[PDB]
Amino acid sequence: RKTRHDPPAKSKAGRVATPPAVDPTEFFVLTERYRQYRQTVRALRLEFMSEVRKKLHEARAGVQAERKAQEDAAEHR
Amino acid sequence: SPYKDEPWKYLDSEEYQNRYGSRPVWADYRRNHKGGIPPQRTRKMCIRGNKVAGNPCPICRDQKLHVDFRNVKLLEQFVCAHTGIIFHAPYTGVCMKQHKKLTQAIQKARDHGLLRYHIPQVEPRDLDFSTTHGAVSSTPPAPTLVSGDPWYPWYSWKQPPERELSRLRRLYQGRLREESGPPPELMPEV
Amino acid sequence: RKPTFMDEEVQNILIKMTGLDLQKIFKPALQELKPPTYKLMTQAQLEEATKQAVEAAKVRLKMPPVLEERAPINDVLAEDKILEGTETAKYVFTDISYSIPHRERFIVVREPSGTLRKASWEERDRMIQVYFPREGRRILTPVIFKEENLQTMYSQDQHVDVLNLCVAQFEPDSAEYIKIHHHTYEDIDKCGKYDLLRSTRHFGGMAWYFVNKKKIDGLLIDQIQRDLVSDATSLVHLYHILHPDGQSAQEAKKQGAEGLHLIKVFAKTEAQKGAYIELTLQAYQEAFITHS
Amino acid sequence: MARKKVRPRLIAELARRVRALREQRERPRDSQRYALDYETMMRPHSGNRLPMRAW
Amino acid sequence: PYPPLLRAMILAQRQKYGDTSTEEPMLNLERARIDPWDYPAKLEAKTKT
Amino acid sequence: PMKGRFPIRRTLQYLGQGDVVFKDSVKVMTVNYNTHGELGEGARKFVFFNIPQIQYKNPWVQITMFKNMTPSPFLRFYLDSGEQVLVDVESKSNKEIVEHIRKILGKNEETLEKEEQEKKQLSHPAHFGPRKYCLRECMCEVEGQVPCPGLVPLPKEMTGKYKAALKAT
Amino acid sequence: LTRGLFLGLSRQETHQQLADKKSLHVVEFREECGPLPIVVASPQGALRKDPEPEDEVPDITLDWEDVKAAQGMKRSVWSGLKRAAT
Amino acid sequence: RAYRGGHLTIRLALGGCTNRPFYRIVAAHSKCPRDGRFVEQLGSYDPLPNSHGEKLVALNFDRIRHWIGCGAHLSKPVEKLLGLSGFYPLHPMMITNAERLRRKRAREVLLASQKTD
RNA sequence: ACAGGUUUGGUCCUGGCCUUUCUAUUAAUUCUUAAUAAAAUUACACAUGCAAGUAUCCGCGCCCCGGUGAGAAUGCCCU
RNA sequence: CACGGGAAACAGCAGUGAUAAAAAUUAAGCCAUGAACGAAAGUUUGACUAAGUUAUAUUAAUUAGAGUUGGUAAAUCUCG
Ligand SMILES: [Mg+2]
Ligand SMILES: [Mg+2]
Ligand SMILES: [Mg+2]
Ligand SMILES: [Mg+2]
Ligand SMILES: [Mg+2]
Ligand SMILES: [Mg+2]
Ligand SMILES: [Mg+2]
Ligand SMILES: [Mg+2]
Ligand SMILES: [Mg+2]
Ligand SMILES: [Mg+2]
Ligand SMILES: [Mg+2]
Ligand SMILES: [Mg+2]
Ligand SMILES: [Mg+2]
Ligand SMILES: [Mg+2]
Ligand SMILES: [Mg+2]
Ligand SMILES: [Mg+2]
Ligand SMILES: [Mg+2]
Ligand SMILES: [Mg+2]
Ligand SMILES: [Mg+2]
Ligand SMILES: [Zn+2]
Ligand SMILES: [Zn+2]
Repeated sequence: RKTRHDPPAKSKAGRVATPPAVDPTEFFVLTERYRQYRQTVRALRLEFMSEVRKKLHEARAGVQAERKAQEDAAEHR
Repeated sequence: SPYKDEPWKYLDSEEYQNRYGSRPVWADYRRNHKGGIPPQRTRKMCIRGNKVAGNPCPICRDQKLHVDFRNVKLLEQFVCAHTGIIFHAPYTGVCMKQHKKLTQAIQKARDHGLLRYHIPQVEPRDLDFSTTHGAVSSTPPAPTLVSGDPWYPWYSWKQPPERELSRLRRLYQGRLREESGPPPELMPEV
Repeated sequence: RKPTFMDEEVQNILIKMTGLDLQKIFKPALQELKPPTYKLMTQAQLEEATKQAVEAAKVRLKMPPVLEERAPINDVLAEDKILEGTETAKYVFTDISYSIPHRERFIVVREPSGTLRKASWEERDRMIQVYFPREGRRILTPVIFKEENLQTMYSQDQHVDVLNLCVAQFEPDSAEYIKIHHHTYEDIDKCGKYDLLRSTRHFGGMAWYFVNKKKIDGLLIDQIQRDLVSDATSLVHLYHILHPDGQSAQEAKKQGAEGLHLIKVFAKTEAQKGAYIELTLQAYQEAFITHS
Repeated sequence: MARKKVRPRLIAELARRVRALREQRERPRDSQRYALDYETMMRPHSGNRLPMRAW
Repeated sequence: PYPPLLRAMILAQRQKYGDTSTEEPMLNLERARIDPWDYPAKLEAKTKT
Repeated sequence: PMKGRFPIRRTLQYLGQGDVVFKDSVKVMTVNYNTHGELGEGARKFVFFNIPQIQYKNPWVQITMFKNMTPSPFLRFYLDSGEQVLVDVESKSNKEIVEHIRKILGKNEETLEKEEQEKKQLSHPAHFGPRKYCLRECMCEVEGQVPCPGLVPLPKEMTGKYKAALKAT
Repeated sequence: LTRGLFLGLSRQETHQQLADKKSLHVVEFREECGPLPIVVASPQGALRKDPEPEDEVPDITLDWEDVKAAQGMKRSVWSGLKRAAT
Repeated sequence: RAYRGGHLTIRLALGGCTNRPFYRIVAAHSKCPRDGRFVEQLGSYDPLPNSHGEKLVALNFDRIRHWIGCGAHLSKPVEKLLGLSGFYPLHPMMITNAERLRRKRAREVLLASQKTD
């Protein structure tokens, strides 16, 4: 690509981006569908964060982990 | 080749027995090369059209040897009886074209039970066979599934309010387009 | 309380029924071969090595479980009418994880019509092989399992190879597995070729199929002609176990027969070639006592 | 990483101080920074044109 | 409602442990509330707690 | 090899056949032994034979041998917690030393099996990539799928040049 | 080369003579036949019930050539070539 | 390599053969190349139909949900595939494309009917 | 290395060189079509074109991709 | 190193001089991936894709030329 120190092209120095055609009746329902989809994926993201929290807690200080931490100490002595 | 249909007839014939006998077709064949160690790659193809390139190959100097999956006696000579592996081209002496054809024919005859090969004892895939799990059994249907409703209420196309359409059209003036109502449910064909 | 193939009362009979043949179990196959190892032992060490070989032959003779036909999978999880023709082909999705058994994987297929259904058995088994390949299995259907090549291999008395290949390829509760195993079991009693499975790991399955199908005429005469009577009394005991309500089973209880007489009641009551069975038993009786 | 023959580079750290001083002393005031040419919609400071939806 | 495959995942998950309850599993939206794009954001430094 | 009293002990097979794996708390093994007397034949044979097998499977454990300072042969295991494990070896044999060490501080068979069962999980059968880490390179070579274009040429309907040519007209 | 080859081929030890000289059974363990105790020669005569001293560490005369061959360090291109048949 | 920033993204790496694409569903850094270093491989995606005629896609749902809970961003085609699998809700871009296709079929049949008379 | 040629009137031993095998570049001769992979002289200097845009302004990215092997014995693996 | 000093930078895609035994198009697009932006429809990307050129290499064939003939090492008749 391009770097910070290279000048822009002459044909694009005098160019600005043009927005495409807009359909209102499609755009409104499209945006409400975007919001309805994003809230669902946000809830699923929260669910996965919670399950990761449960798994990491059960891996660090779990009921099974404490059993091993005690039986190893007993067998050592 | 007079047979053209039954390759093993030549192997059972007498002109094979008096010429080769109980020995393989490649027993008397000796390959000529540049030193004491032959090249790892043999001749690619020795029969170009009608011309024969010098000393021909054991199965390939005689046109009555047809490489095929039916004649197991011919294919057995190129497969070791003890180890069960296919002899390579430097081992046998055939040109590489006939070598690939030999490998393909050996595999294709093996896949038909004519040529024997090793069958190891393989344990069953599953340690415990349980069909009661929900992976293979039916699941209780959803209330939206039993009703005929899509999974989520926003899946269907709902008509936007006229006030919101006007609000959009006011802000997006100059970029407006033709409106489109609810789409048809079923797609027609051509 | 129907008897099961994995029940002890059946398995203990089947092990003695198959018997132990070291020269057949530990046979030189067609694999890559290596120079042997030599060490010198005493008589006791030789006996210890032989019994270790017997214990290994037990694992070699570990029986494959024979199961009933599984129910076809027909269920729909969701239906999206919007995807009626957006895609031409169907999307198959596999759940891959090493910590889950292959019986609990979710194999879900989105049809081009827009529905989401559970993958059927033939697609599920193919996908498990695609994403978890094991040696001896083919993703596509092999040509060897056709009825022409199967007869061709049967003519070369390779039924042991047929059974091992079928066990390796197919799942014991599938449909083609049972179909091909019943085909080999019908060929074996059509031709009287029980020798191939005399001491392999597939003898119990064939015996348990015959006790289900009530086809014992050839098996009993084969076992008698092979001078095996402990392999006939146990067989008729299996018949009585799996058919408790029968004129053959109740007559044994009412009369109190010994192991030698357990065969006569079967061959008189429910046997189809009873004349041949009686003639074979008479021929064995008139010869064994006189010669020994 | 950490070697025995690591050269004590001083110009690289002097340039940090020089650019830090020049960042504050020559800080562009927001007036001329956000100044706008209303004919070409061209920012005199940064050199960017305004989006056409903001015309 | 949960998506189809994910919902079937829980219906198979609790069935293995033996939960005979056929209650329909829901997905919460209490903490899924989000601000629109027109909502401006703060320009102060974030304090790490 | 040929040089040495016992050439066999300098082979990878001999080093691999010795199954003595220390715990994560084991740090130092200091062996002290004598070079005279019939009592220490077992300790001398242990130093001669089993030290390489232990070292091969415990590369991070520091093992140090000492000769002719204490009249009694012994071992001293310095752990991570600071506890010093003193093992007296006066008439124990070469095999007895190894069995005692494995008994007092070592890893169980189930402990080793769980570690190796976890290790085999890293290489995943369904993954794709290089032959060093994965079993398949390109997904063409799978039997049921589309073959590789470098082996079986694709039909004209799937090539990109024909699709561009039809769109051009 | 010929003299040494013939001397070595003549100085071989038959399994039967090994069994005779050590009064123990000679048992062959094929890799393909699994753990099957294949017996090749029997020690005719007095069979000793005392077993041979099991050496935990064998004192054998190894060679760096075969050690390299076994450890897979033979990276020479002259070892794994394809040659003609017998 | 050292990066100034970036985010973990579960995306598709085109690792394949000419006129024969093949994607690896992998979790990799945003500033790394498409076929460059990655964190952990998840699944595979096969763009062409096979002999039986199904489009074969692999998902390692457990690791995918683990990484997404850990904070892995998602790409649009990955969202489409996950929605088609049933693990995630359908992406609205697919819905609007299906509606556009419906309108294209409607105009096609209209023009076909009008061109025949 | 399964080796072979080569010292001497001649033999044995020691000992070096070369040949036999595979791969990559350039040169010569010849040459028909496709598929795939790769395009490799230069950290010597560059005419010219393109390669960083997006957006209701703010802002975000702008050797990130990609290119190269000059220097560094640099470095591999590990907290 | 990069405040500063030489001094006006392709060790980006193509291409040009010198040099070297060493020789790809100064061509088309974001349809599909990855990246950037925007809430978004969506835009850009000489990355990438689809291509043009090259016996550098493997495969199929529509093609037959090169090397060698004292020993190592397969193979020579007659002329100067
Ligand atoms: Mg900007
Ligand atoms: Mg490519
Ligand atoms: Mg001399
Ligand atoms: Mg050239
Ligand atoms: Mg680079
Ligand atoms: Mg230097
Ligand atoms: Mg610099
Ligand atoms: Mg430069
Ligand atoms: Mg640059
Ligand atoms: Mg260039
Ligand atoms: Mg030039
Ligand atoms: Mg070149
Ligand atoms: Mg040129
Ligand atoms: Mg040129
Ligand atoms: Mg272009
Ligand atoms: Mg793109
Ligand atoms: Mg786009
Ligand atoms: Mg070439
Ligand atoms: Mg002359
Ligand atoms: Zn030929
Ligand atoms: Zn491929």
